Amino acid sequence: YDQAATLRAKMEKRER
Amino acid sequence: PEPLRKAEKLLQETGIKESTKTNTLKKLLRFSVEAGGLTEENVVGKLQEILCDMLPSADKWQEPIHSKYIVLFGSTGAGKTTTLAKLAAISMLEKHKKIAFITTDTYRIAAVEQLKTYAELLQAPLEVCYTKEEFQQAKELFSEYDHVFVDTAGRNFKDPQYIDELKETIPFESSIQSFLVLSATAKYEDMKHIVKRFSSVPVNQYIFTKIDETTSLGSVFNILAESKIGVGFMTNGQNVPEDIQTVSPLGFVRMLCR
Ligand SMILES: Nc1nc2c(ncn2[C@@H]2O[C@H](COP(=O)(O)OP(=O)(O)O)[C@@H](O)[C@H]2O)c(=O)[nH]1
Ligand SMILES: [Mg+2]
Repeated sequence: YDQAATLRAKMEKRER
Repeated sequence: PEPLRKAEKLLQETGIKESTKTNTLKKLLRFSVEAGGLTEENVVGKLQEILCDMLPSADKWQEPIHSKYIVLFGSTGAGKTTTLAKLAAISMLEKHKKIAFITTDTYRIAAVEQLKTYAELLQAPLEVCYTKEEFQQAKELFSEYDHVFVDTAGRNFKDPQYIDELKETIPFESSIQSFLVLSATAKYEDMKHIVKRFSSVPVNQYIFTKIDETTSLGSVFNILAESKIGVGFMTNGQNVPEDIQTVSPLGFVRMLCR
Protein backbone atom coordinates (compact mmCIF):
# COMPACT_ATOMS: atom_id res chain seq x y z
CA TYR A 1 0.00 0.00 0.00
CA ASP A 2 2.00 2.90 -1.35
CA GLN A 3 1.68 4.87 -4.54
CA ALA A 4 4.95 3.10 -5.41
CA ALA A 5 3.71 -0.42 -4.72
CA THR A 6 4.05 -1.55 -8.36
CA LEU A 7 7.50 -0.03 -8.86
CA ARG A 8 8.69 -1.65 -5.66
CA ALA A 9 7.43 -5.03 -6.88
CA LYS A 10 9.22 -4.57 -10.19
CA MET A 11 12.51 -3.82 -8.44
CA GLU A 12 12.10 -6.82 -6.11
CA LYS A 13 11.72 -9.01 -9.19
CA ARG A 14 14.79 -7.56 -10.89
CA GLU A 15 16.79 -8.33 -7.76
CA ARG A 16 15.58 -11.94 -7.98
CA PRO B 1 -30.70 22.44 -38.42
CA GLU B 2 -30.72 18.64 -37.88
CA PRO B 3 -27.50 16.81 -36.93
CA LEU B 4 -25.81 20.20 -36.43
CA ARG B 5 -27.98 20.48 -33.36
CA LYS B 6 -26.24 17.33 -32.12
CA ALA B 7 -22.76 18.62 -32.95
CA GLU B 8 -23.75 21.77 -31.10
CA LYS B 9 -24.61 19.52 -28.16
CA LEU B 10 -21.23 17.74 -28.04
CA LEU B 11 -19.23 20.96 -28.10
CA GLN B 12 -21.44 22.02 -25.18
CA GLU B 13 -20.32 19.15 -22.96
CA THR B 14 -16.63 19.63 -23.68
CA GLY B 15 -15.47 22.65 -21.75
CA ILE B 16 -14.29 24.52 -24.83
CA LYS B 17 -14.56 28.30 -24.94
CA GLU B 18 -17.47 30.03 -26.68
CA SER B 19 -15.41 31.71 -29.37
CA THR B 20 -13.95 28.35 -30.27
CA LYS B 21 -17.25 26.51 -29.96
CA THR B 22 -18.82 28.97 -32.36
CA ASN B 23 -16.00 29.06 -34.88
CA THR B 24 -16.18 25.27 -35.07
CA LEU B 25 -19.83 25.32 -36.03
CA LYS B 26 -19.00 27.97 -38.64
CA LYS B 27 -16.35 25.77 -40.27
CA LEU B 28 -18.63 22.79 -39.87
CA LEU B 29 -21.67 24.52 -41.40
CA ARG B 30 -19.60 26.05 -44.18
CA PHE B 31 -18.10 22.74 -45.28
CA SER B 32 -21.35 20.76 -45.15
CA VAL B 33 -23.63 23.25 -46.89
CA GLU B 34 -21.28 23.37 -49.88
CA ALA B 35 -20.18 19.72 -49.94
CA GLY B 36 -22.55 16.77 -49.80
CA GLY B 37 -24.71 15.59 -46.92
CA LEU B 38 -23.81 14.75 -43.34
CA THR B 39 -25.75 12.23 -41.25
CA GLU B 40 -26.50 12.16 -37.53
CA GLU B 41 -24.01 9.32 -37.65
CA ASN B 42 -21.03 10.90 -39.44
CA VAL B 43 -21.09 14.37 -37.84
CA VAL B 44 -18.79 13.57 -34.95
CA GLY B 45 -16.08 12.38 -37.29
CA LYS B 46 -16.04 15.66 -39.20
CA LEU B 47 -16.38 17.63 -35.98
CA GLN B 48 -13.31 15.95 -34.48
CA GLU B 49 -11.26 16.56 -37.59
CA ILE B 50 -12.09 20.26 -37.40
CA LEU B 51 -11.05 20.58 -33.74
CA CYS B 52 -7.95 18.54 -34.29
CA ASP B 53 -6.89 20.93 -37.06
CA MET B 54 -6.69 23.68 -34.46
CA LEU B 55 -4.10 21.79 -32.43
CA PRO B 56 -0.39 21.73 -33.31
CA SER B 57 0.61 19.21 -35.96
CA ALA B 58 1.13 15.67 -34.72
CA ASP B 59 4.89 15.71 -35.26
CA LYS B 60 4.84 18.18 -32.37
CA TRP B 61 3.17 15.74 -29.99
CA GLN B 62 4.54 12.58 -28.41
CA GLU B 63 8.13 13.71 -28.75
CA PRO B 64 10.07 10.84 -27.17
CA ILE B 65 12.75 11.24 -24.53
CA HIS B 66 16.15 11.58 -26.24
CA SER B 67 18.04 14.40 -24.54
CA LYS B 68 20.40 13.66 -21.67
CA TYR B 69 18.70 16.06 -19.23
CA ILE B 70 14.96 15.84 -18.66
CA VAL B 71 13.46 18.79 -16.74
CA LEU B 72 9.95 19.25 -15.44
CA PHE B 73 8.78 22.55 -14.03
CA GLY B 74 5.26 23.73 -13.31
CA SER B 75 2.57 24.68 -10.84
CA THR B 76 2.58 23.78 -7.16
CA GLY B 77 1.14 20.37 -6.43
CA ALA B 78 0.51 19.61 -10.11
CA GLY B 79 2.35 16.28 -9.88
CA LYS B 80 5.81 17.08 -11.22
CA THR B 81 7.80 14.91 -8.80
CA THR B 82 5.42 11.97 -9.17
CA THR B 83 5.58 12.23 -12.92
CA LEU B 84 9.38 12.47 -12.89
CA ALA B 85 9.51 9.19 -11.03
CA LYS B 86 7.25 7.53 -13.59
CA LEU B 87 9.30 8.84 -16.51
CA ALA B 88 12.53 7.66 -14.90
CA ALA B 89 11.16 4.22 -14.06
CA ILE B 90 10.28 3.84 -17.73
CA SER B 91 13.73 4.88 -18.87
CA MET B 92 15.50 2.39 -16.60
CA LEU B 93 13.18 -0.61 -16.55
CA GLU B 94 11.57 -0.55 -20.00
CA LYS B 95 14.32 1.10 -22.01
CA HIS B 96 17.27 -0.11 -19.94
CA LYS B 97 19.11 3.18 -19.38
CA LYS B 98 21.68 4.53 -16.92
CA ILE B 99 19.69 7.14 -15.02
CA ALA B 100 20.30 9.69 -12.29
CA PHE B 101 18.43 12.52 -10.59
CA ILE B 102 18.96 16.13 -9.80
CA THR B 103 16.53 17.99 -7.63
CA THR B 104 16.33 21.71 -7.28
CA ASP B 105 13.31 21.79 -4.94
CA THR B 106 14.98 22.93 -1.75
CA TYR B 107 11.96 25.04 -0.95
CA ARG B 108 9.10 22.69 -0.13
CA ILE B 109 9.31 20.50 2.92
CA ALA B 110 10.29 16.87 2.29
CA ALA B 111 10.44 17.36 -1.45
CA VAL B 112 13.98 16.00 -1.40
CA GLU B 113 13.08 13.02 0.72
CA GLN B 114 10.29 12.38 -1.74
CA LEU B 115 12.56 12.14 -4.78
CA LYS B 116 15.28 10.45 -2.71
CA THR B 117 13.05 7.54 -1.84
CA TYR B 118 12.27 7.09 -5.54
CA ALA B 119 15.94 7.23 -6.41
CA GLU B 120 16.67 4.72 -3.69
CA LEU B 121 14.03 2.31 -5.03
CA LEU B 122 15.48 2.72 -8.53
CA GLN B 123 18.99 2.48 -7.16
CA ALA B 124 20.07 5.70 -8.89
CA PRO B 125 22.20 8.54 -7.56
CA LEU B 126 20.66 11.94 -6.66
CA GLU B 127 22.16 15.42 -6.40
CA VAL B 128 20.48 18.40 -4.71
CA CYS B 129 21.35 21.71 -6.36
CA TYR B 130 20.86 25.16 -4.86
CA THR B 131 22.73 27.01 -7.58
CA LYS B 132 23.52 26.81 -11.27
CA GLU B 133 27.15 26.07 -10.34
CA GLU B 134 26.19 23.08 -8.27
CA PHE B 135 24.01 21.99 -11.19
CA GLN B 136 26.89 22.46 -13.61
CA GLN B 137 29.06 20.46 -11.24
CA ALA B 138 26.47 17.69 -10.96
CA LYS B 139 26.70 17.50 -14.77
CA GLU B 140 30.35 16.47 -14.43
CA LEU B 141 29.55 13.61 -12.06
CA PHE B 142 26.77 12.31 -14.24
CA SER B 143 28.70 12.53 -17.50
CA GLU B 144 28.67 8.72 -17.81
CA TYR B 145 24.87 8.50 -17.62
CA ASP B 146 22.19 8.27 -20.30
CA HIS B 147 19.51 10.34 -18.63
CA VAL B 148 19.39 12.76 -15.77
CA PHE B 149 15.89 13.53 -14.58
CA VAL B 150 15.73 16.99 -13.04
CA ASP B 151 12.99 18.01 -10.59
CA THR B 152 12.18 21.60 -9.60
CA ALA B 153 10.22 23.55 -7.00
CA GLY B 154 6.72 24.53 -7.94
CA ARG B 155 6.04 28.23 -7.81
CA ASN B 156 3.38 30.81 -8.48
CA PHE B 157 4.68 31.44 -11.98
CA LYS B 158 2.15 34.19 -12.54
CA ASP B 159 4.68 36.26 -10.61
CA PRO B 160 7.73 36.28 -12.86
CA GLN B 161 10.58 36.40 -10.36
CA TYR B 162 10.25 32.65 -10.22
CA ILE B 163 10.64 32.45 -13.95
CA ASP B 164 13.81 34.40 -13.30
CA GLU B 165 14.77 32.13 -10.43
CA LEU B 166 14.21 29.11 -12.68
CA LYS B 167 16.16 30.51 -15.62
CA GLU B 168 18.94 31.44 -13.23
CA THR B 169 19.16 27.88 -11.93
CA ILE B 170 18.80 25.70 -15.04
CA PRO B 171 21.31 25.74 -17.95
CA PHE B 172 19.02 25.42 -20.99
CA GLU B 173 22.15 25.67 -23.11
CA SER B 174 22.51 21.93 -22.65
CA SER B 175 21.25 18.77 -24.28
CA ILE B 176 17.90 19.17 -22.53
CA GLN B 177 14.17 18.48 -23.02
CA SER B 178 11.95 20.68 -20.91
CA PHE B 179 8.35 19.86 -20.03
CA LEU B 180 5.88 22.39 -18.70
CA VAL B 181 3.57 20.61 -16.27
CA LEU B 182 -0.02 21.68 -15.76
CA SER B 183 -2.96 20.15 -13.95
CA ALA B 184 -5.94 19.05 -16.07
CA THR B 185 -7.95 20.36 -13.12
CA ALA B 186 -6.78 23.98 -13.63
CA LYS B 187 -8.83 26.88 -14.96
CA TYR B 188 -8.03 27.96 -18.50
CA GLU B 189 -7.73 31.61 -17.54
CA ASP B 190 -5.09 30.58 -15.00
CA MET B 191 -3.06 28.38 -17.36
CA LYS B 192 -3.28 31.08 -20.03
CA HIS B 193 -1.27 33.41 -17.81
CA ILE B 194 1.22 30.77 -16.79
CA VAL B 195 1.95 29.96 -20.40
CA LYS B 196 2.62 33.65 -21.12
CA ARG B 197 5.12 33.90 -18.30
CA PHE B 198 6.90 30.81 -19.59
CA SER B 199 7.30 32.52 -22.95
CA SER B 200 10.97 33.37 -22.33
CA VAL B 201 11.94 29.79 -21.50
CA PRO B 202 12.42 26.96 -24.04
CA VAL B 203 9.56 24.54 -23.29
CA ASN B 204 9.54 21.53 -25.61
CA GLN B 205 6.35 19.76 -24.57
CA TYR B 206 3.43 20.02 -22.17
CA ILE B 207 2.52 17.40 -19.60
CA PHE B 208 -1.02 17.31 -18.33
CA THR B 209 -1.68 15.63 -15.06
CA LYS B 210 -4.73 14.34 -13.24
CA ILE B 211 -6.86 13.87 -16.32
CA ASP B 212 -8.42 11.19 -14.12
CA GLU B 213 -9.52 13.92 -11.81
CA THR B 214 -11.35 16.40 -14.04
CA THR B 215 -14.81 16.35 -15.67
CA SER B 216 -13.91 18.04 -18.96
CA LEU B 217 -10.75 18.49 -20.98
CA GLY B 218 -12.00 21.65 -22.69
CA SER B 219 -9.70 23.88 -20.64
CA VAL B 220 -6.65 21.90 -21.78
CA PHE B 221 -7.76 21.97 -25.38
CA ASN B 222 -8.12 25.74 -25.22
CA ILE B 223 -4.49 26.10 -24.14
CA LEU B 224 -3.14 23.66 -26.70
CA ALA B 225 -5.02 25.48 -29.47
CA GLU B 226 -3.09 28.68 -28.78
CA SER B 227 0.25 26.86 -28.61
CA LYS B 228 3.05 25.97 -30.97
CA ILE B 229 3.89 22.80 -29.08
CA GLY B 230 2.02 19.57 -28.35
CA VAL B 231 1.72 17.23 -25.38
CA GLY B 232 4.42 14.74 -24.51
CA PHE B 233 2.60 12.93 -21.75
CA MET B 234 -0.57 12.83 -19.70
CA THR B 235 -1.02 11.36 -16.24
CA ASN B 236 -4.14 9.70 -14.90
CA GLY B 237 -3.52 8.54 -11.36
CA GLN B 238 -1.20 8.40 -8.39
CA ASN B 239 0.38 5.03 -9.14
CA VAL B 240 4.02 4.74 -10.15
CA PRO B 241 4.95 3.84 -12.63
CA GLU B 242 1.74 2.70 -14.34
CA ASP B 243 -0.48 5.81 -14.51
CA ILE B 244 1.14 7.68 -17.39
CA GLN B 245 0.33 7.68 -21.13
CA THR B 246 0.91 9.46 -24.44
CA VAL B 247 -1.55 10.89 -26.97
CA SER B 248 -1.91 12.09 -30.54
CA PRO B 249 -3.96 15.19 -31.39
CA LEU B 250 -6.80 12.95 -32.58
CA GLY B 251 -6.52 10.63 -29.59
CA PHE B 252 -6.75 13.73 -27.45
CA VAL B 253 -9.84 15.08 -29.22
CA ARG B 254 -11.61 11.73 -28.76
CA MET B 255 -11.11 12.09 -25.03
CA LEU B 256 -12.51 15.61 -25.27
CA CYS B 257 -15.78 14.28 -26.65
CA ARG B 258 -16.39 11.85 -23.80
N1 LIG C 1 -5.25 11.80 -9.48
C1 LIG C 1 -3.97 12.07 -9.80
N2 LIG C 1 -3.09 12.44 -8.84
C2 LIG C 1 -1.80 12.72 -9.13
C3 LIG C 1 -1.37 12.60 -10.52
N3 LIG C 1 -0.08 12.91 -10.56
C4 LIG C 1 0.29 13.22 -9.29
N4 LIG C 1 -0.72 13.10 -8.44
C5 LIG C 1 -0.67 13.36 -6.97
O1 LIG C 1 -0.56 14.75 -6.64
C6 LIG C 1 0.07 14.85 -5.35
C7 LIG C 1 1.27 15.80 -5.37
O2 LIG C 1 2.13 15.39 -6.43
P1 LIG C 1 3.63 15.91 -6.55
O3 LIG C 1 4.42 15.02 -7.48
O4 LIG C 1 4.20 15.90 -5.15
O5 LIG C 1 3.50 17.43 -7.15
P2 LIG C 1 4.75 18.43 -7.45
O6 LIG C 1 4.97 19.47 -6.39
O7 LIG C 1 4.45 19.15 -8.73
O8 LIG C 1 6.05 17.67 -7.56
C8 LIG C 1 0.53 13.45 -4.99
O9 LIG C 1 -0.47 12.84 -4.18
C9 LIG C 1 0.56 12.74 -6.32
O10 LIG C 1 0.48 11.32 -6.12
C10 LIG C 1 -2.38 12.20 -11.51
O11 LIG C 1 -2.09 12.07 -12.72
N5 LIG C 1 -3.61 11.96 -11.08
MG1 LIG D 1 7.86 18.61 -6.55
